Amino acid sequence: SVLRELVTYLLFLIVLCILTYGMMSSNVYYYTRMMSQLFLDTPVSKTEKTNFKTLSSMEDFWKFTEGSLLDGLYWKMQPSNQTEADNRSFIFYENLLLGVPRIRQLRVRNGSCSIPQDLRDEIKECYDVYSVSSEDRAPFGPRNGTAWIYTSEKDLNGSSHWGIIATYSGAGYYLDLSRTREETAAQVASLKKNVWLDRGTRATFIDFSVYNANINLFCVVRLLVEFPATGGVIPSWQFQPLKLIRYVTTFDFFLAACEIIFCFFIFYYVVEEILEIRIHKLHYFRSFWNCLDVVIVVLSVVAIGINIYRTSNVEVLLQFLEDQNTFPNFEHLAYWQIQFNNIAAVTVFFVWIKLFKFINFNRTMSQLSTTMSRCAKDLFGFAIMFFIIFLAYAQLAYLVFGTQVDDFSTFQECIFTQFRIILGDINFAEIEEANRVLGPIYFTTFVFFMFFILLNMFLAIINDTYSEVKSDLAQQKAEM
Amino acid sequence: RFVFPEPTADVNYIVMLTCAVCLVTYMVM
Ligand SMILES: *[C@@H]1O[C@H](CO)[C@@H](O)[C@H](O)[C@H]1NC(C)=O
Ligand SMILES: *[C@@H]1O[C@H](CO)[C@@H](O)[C@H](O)[C@H]1NC(C)=O
Ligand SMILES: *[C@@H]1O[C@H](CO)[C@@H](O)[C@H](O)[C@H]1NC(C)=O
Repeated sequence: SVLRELVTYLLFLIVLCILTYGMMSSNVYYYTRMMSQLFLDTPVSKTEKTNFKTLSSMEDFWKFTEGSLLDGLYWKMQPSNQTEADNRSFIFYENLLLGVPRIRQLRVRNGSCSIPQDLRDEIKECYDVYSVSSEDRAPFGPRNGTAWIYTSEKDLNGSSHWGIIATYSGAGYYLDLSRTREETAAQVASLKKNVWLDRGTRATFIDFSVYNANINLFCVVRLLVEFPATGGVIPSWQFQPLKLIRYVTTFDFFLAACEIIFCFFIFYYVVEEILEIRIHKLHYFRSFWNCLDVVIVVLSVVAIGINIYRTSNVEVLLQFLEDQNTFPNFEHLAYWQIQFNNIAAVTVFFVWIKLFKFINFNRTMSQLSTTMSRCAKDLFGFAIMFFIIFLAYAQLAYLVFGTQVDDFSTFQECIFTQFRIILGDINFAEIEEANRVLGPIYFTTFVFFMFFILLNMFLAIINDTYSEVKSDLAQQKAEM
Repeated sequence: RFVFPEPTADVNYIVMLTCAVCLVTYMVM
């Protein structure tokens, strides 16, 4: 009754805002910033100018590993105590290094591709692109330890990654380093001496994590280097600040109570929705305010399920706390945290859109909603044509400039570039030096057509219906 | 004689385009 629902929606808004206030804690951006600056910005060598973000060859990777990586991992021991044996390393005198970092690689098999018979004399070795069906599963080199022997995915407790080029599996040839620099450096030097990264390697992962006992917040660090079949090196990274020891302070108890209240609110909403649908209005879908309700309920249920799943499955931390000289496997937790963050973000976005149902109090706000509702159909009808022409331009750009410009290398990238052109955020250079003909022609025709015709058509469509609605309301008011 | 073959990960655009065209023509017809 326009008041029973308004109050319980403002209460829902308050609960949701409280939930996201503690979820997005302060002094967390600086933590990730410091880690990123330490690892991805330190030059690989004093005489070198390259860092992890600009790796260019397999020889640069070896310089980075036994180099700027060990400097940031194994910090000084701050000697003021007995230092009985192999004292632990605090990365910033505050960040504890949990367990020990792990390195691993994924490679392919020599007899993978099929070179043509025409020139089968000057071509002796070949390795296809990475795939599960074309993976090496045999000992190579000095088949001595675990760095030269395949170990299945189930034995590493790993999972896929979905990198830049392909989706890499969880198996491969791995090695767990040591807790001190003087031993990890020796292990890496031994790996480099007798070649470990051959021409058949396709990917390399380095993983570790930190605690930072000051503010209780774990952080998992993963660095990936991809070696495509065509040569080169592609780096990628992720730093996920996840939390596992929630209930330590009273504010966490408050957040738990807020989560319980949120669950009760969601239960009440789903019960009232099903009660409405069971008897009243068996069609129920021609309002645009009920699809939003079911979307919100579904997203909230998914978020609650994900949260329960990733909160009950925290036995990895318990296993790690038994033996602290082993690699802590905290990748699934980070993946599920990312998924939960995305779901929470979209739900929070849709609630504020739901808020629109109640801003209709005065007459001057009724005509705007009436105009929007009346013009939505025509706006969709013209947006269909707008998107068709936009996609035609995008596919033309992808087929023409998609191999040289690095801004049209993918269909998604073409779409993003064409949206950025509307912003006036384009350089006009790589297009013209890519092709002096059909280069500027495409740009000029796109700008002219899109901007003038379609933007003015949208303006005309909105303006005509707004004027019509205003005139109709004025005539009705003056005639009554 | 069914095999359940090709555990490989690849995409063949010819078949997908042919099927998409054959469905779109029906949808517009
Ligand atoms: C790879 O296979 C080719 C023939 O398929 C052979 O000539 C070459 O010696 C092999 N290389 C290695 C390292 O086994
Ligand atoms: C290979 O294993 C033997 C085992 O006795 C060891 O002595 C040797 O150092 C190992 N070589 C390596 C790891 O390169
Ligand atoms: C993988 O999971 C098993 C099962 O608990 C565990 O014993 C093992 O330490 C984990 N890690 C590796 C590298 O096997």
